Amino acid sequence: MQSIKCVVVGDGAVGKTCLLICYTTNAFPKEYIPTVFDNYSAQSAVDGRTVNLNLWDTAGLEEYDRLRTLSYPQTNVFVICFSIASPPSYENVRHKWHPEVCHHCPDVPILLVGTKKDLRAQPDTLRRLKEQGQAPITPQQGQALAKQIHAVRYLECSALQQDGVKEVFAEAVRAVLNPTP
Amino acid sequence: DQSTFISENYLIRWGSNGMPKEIEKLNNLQAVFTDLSSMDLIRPRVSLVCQIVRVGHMELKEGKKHTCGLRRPFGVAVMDITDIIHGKVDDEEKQHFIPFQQIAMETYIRQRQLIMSPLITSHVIGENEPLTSVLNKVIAAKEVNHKGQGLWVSLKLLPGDLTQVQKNFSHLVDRSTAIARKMGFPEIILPGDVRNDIYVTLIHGEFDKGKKKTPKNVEVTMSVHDEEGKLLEKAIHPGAGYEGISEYKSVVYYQVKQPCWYETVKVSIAIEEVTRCHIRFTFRHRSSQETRDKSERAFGVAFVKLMNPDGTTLQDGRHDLVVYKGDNKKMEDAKFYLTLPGTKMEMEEKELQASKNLVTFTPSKDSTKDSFQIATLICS
Ligand SMILES: Nc1nc2c(ncn2[C@@H]2O[C@H](COP(=O)(O)OP(=O)(O)OP(=O)(O)O)[C@@H](O)[C@H]2O)c(=O)[nH]1
Ligand SMILES: [Mg+2]
Repeated sequence: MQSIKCVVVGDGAVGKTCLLICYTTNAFPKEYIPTVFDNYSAQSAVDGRTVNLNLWDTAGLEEYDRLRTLSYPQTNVFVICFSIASPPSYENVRHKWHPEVCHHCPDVPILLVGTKKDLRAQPDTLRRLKEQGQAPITPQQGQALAKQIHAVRYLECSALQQDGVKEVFAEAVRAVLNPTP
Repeated sequence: DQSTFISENYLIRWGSNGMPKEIEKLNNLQAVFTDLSSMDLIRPRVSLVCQIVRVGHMELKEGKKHTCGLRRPFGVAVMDITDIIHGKVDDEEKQHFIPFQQIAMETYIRQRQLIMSPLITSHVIGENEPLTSVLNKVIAAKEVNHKGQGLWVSLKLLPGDLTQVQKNFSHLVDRSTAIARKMGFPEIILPGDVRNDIYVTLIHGEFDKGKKKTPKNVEVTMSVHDEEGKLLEKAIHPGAGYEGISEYKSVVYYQVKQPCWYETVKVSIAIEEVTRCHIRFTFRHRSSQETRDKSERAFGVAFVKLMNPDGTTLQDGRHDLVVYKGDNKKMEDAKFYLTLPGTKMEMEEKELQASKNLVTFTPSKDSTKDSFQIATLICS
């Protein structure tokens, strides 16, 4: 048994806790989860190797940043969840999320997760974002984030469809088990 | 339910950037569909059907320009409004997004993986499909793979004619507001309902491929003249909510055997003068070259009139049109083609009167195996 502190970071209303509750507890949170932060534990396998995950559901608020930055130490992989429905969450990942996780953990591997890849094609999300003057995060856009901020991989998840959830966290683990070059 | 058109094509100029080519109307992007009546309230399925015909060049293909302003197919948008013609959905608020379907240009994802046994051949139909078939397909289906690619409309039904609405509810509709009438006649004809809306519906047109193995890129560009080959401006109204044009342009079905248009244009001329005029057509091969786009002549040309020479205006219904070729000095001379046959029906009656009275009647084969179709609706 080998544990990885995978502090899942990411904005509010973008899908950290949705991805986690779909992962650790296997449920899609109906409403925006009021998050301070949590501790979970599951049993997952990574490319044929089973691993232990002691996980952290940190807050996306600007308020309890001191507590979330207390969570960043001991972290071995940073899961940054930003809404594809809200690419301003992608911009926040570019400005604060990745920079703060790196200021608290330099060179500690970071997974990049595009939450709600199922909405890149859903009419409501596209129409809302076009009315907001932005487009849902294309895999090239998240991949540009990943190359720019040295994310080990840019994944996408849809907690509504349970898409990529276990895949997201196995990749988070193998960001550490197999360090990316 | 009647498989046919109802209201005239409300016409919006749209910009190159997915934007209103006329931004001044961005608030007044409005149409009021007239004449709605008992059958109209009980018409089982009526749908406001929007299309975009991409003005500019032939294709968004990098390497070649095209003569700017080339009306090219780009798809259809449809929803039935029978619920709302019942009046149920009653809000000025409801800005209905309209999921638009571009005719199926699916050549991006299905091509990257076909390996280890290639035995498949096909043509290019991403727009070449008949607009009849696109129409009926969007009729039967119930989803659009638009992915946001659609347009927003706020809709309601208002009782009263142009007047009553424009008085009790002119807040929605000013005198600069665009108007589209349901194409036809009412259940109540007031003596003096003086209209002149001649909706010319382009149903299709057959054209043989010719010398070039590409079916010559038909652009029926028809000009309305007097009885002396004098073109007149605005005579062909392309669509509702916008003023007419001197000469009308057809969608250049890119190398298509039997293009199907479904287009409609209003005609409205001085009702006393319209009697003694005519029209002429041009069928050019529109190749991918600008200089060749202009230098190519209308390999086929055609010309039609307004009244039957007895004085009766051309009757409603479908009236076929031959694509005539060769010497168009025969067919562009102020009056000489008016002496000449110009459409199917008058040609076969000329051949019949030759059969009974053979007076030097040898039809020219330039009246060749290309033709054209128009159905006339005349709300004068
Ligand atoms: N449709 C859809 N919505 C999602 C998905 N994931 C998250 N959401 C939405 O995001 C909202 C908030 O969930 P999270 O993204 O987990 O919130 P968070 O990232 O944990 O941020 P905090 O809880 O504030 O710390 C939910 O109410 C969902 O509506 C998804 O995969 N699909
Ligand atoms: Mg959270």
